[PDB]
Amino acid sequence: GSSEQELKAIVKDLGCGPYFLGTYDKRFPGFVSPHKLACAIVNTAGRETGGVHWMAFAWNPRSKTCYLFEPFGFSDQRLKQVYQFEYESLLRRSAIASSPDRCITLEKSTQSVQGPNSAACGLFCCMFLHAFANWPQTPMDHNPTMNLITGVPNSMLNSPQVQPTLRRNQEQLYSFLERHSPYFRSHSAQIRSATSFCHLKNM
Amino acid sequence: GVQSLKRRRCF
Repeated sequence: GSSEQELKAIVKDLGCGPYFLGTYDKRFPGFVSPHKLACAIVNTAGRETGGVHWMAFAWNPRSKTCYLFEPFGFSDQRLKQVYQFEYESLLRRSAIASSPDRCITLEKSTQSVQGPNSAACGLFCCMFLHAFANWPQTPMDHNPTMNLITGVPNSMLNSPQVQPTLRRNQEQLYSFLERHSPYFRSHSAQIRSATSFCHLKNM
Repeated sequence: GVQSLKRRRCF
């Protein structure tokens, strides 16, 4: 997988520093940023347990949109079932601190970009945050970064027929990082091995 | 990229 130190260096290389709050566990409080773009990488587990899975949250203060990009695109019920993760409190806190009307639009990905056995979740979150820092009104799709990868229905995550698309996404992710991150370039072989497409495949 | 769902949430 990816450690926090790795993800912070790569998000800084991709130009997201001006908006990046850092890496957090499931207790990420939410956004206190009524007038500034902001984003964060958040784990589904608590720091006590050790990391489990990475997601990215991002906030556009002009449209009052809170984006959630979790690389498998699970539904809210599946996030609670699979990872015991819920994010109602951070949405509530974000709306009360950051919008005079106490309302926001939540826009969340509903497709998987990551293979079921891949350990590249944190790297996909970095890639989405480059998309957000440059296209904060359309980060999920229809932008030069996200056009390199292709989501598939989360209900088809384990089906053979979507694997080539998910493997192509992983290849495009690593190539994107080679062109934009000196830190990834200098740790290329190591990060590709620790995050590989079938890193977690059953034996 | 990915398709997404939008939901308005007020508190």
